[PDB]
Amino acid sequence: QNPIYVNYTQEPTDYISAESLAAMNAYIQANPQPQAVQVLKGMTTAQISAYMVAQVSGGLKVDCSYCHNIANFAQQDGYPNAAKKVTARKMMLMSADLNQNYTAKL
Amino acid sequence: KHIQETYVAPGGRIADGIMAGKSPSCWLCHQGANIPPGAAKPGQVPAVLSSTP
Ligand code: HEC
Ligand code: HEC
Repeated sequence: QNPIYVNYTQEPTDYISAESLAAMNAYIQANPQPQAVQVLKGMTTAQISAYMVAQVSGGLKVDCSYCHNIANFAQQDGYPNAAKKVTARKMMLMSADLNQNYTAKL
Repeated sequence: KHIQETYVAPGGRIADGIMAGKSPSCWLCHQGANIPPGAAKPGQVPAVLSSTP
């Protein structure tokens, strides 16, 4: 009876460390608005973080450091996990297209 | 078919796709059910990535 998914759940979030959560809260406090977003528009930092806890990193069951740099969430390159972030952005655009012009016909 | 032609092997070459050349199937989303268990209920996906816009 998850309020997001039909028959799926992510709730036992043992895959997210405590330092990741502390960094998330600190970044939310220090930045009310997102600093560098190209796909997710019309959302605050808190909403983006909630999305990245529930559906991103909760649909793959990975940690916040799989794609990001914990020190600075707005950083784009300089760490060995930037290609993952690029692929994730492309997969967001693909999902938008897929449910925008193919499941809207049902 | 669109997923195969656009994101798996765009232009006929696997190297340009965002997947490791893994073609989709009906079972990939529907894991034995008529509605995929990982499908999001209406109003739960960021509006920019939904069917409404
Ligand atoms: C790879 C699947 C990721 C995981 C794991 C996490 N995030 Fe993420 N994040 C990802 C991408 C591709 C983007 C860019 C979105 C865009 O439109 O360009 C982001 C962005 C954020 C942001 C926004 C910060 C900013 O733009 O300045 C935040 C605050 C954020 N992500 C938080 C966050 C947290 C807390 C995570 C662990 C639960 C996490 N992300 C994981 C991809 C991925
Ligand atoms: C993930 C990208 C999927 C792929 C691959 C396939 N389907 Fe699917 N299907 C998907 C969603 C998100 C939904 C629900 C959308 C909605 O608005 O209801 C569906 C639904 C169906 C249905 C309807 C089931 C019903 O009870 O009415 C059918 C008959 C269906 N899908 C068929 C189908 C076939 C034959 C596929 C392989 C060629 C296939 N789907 C793949 C998501 C995804």
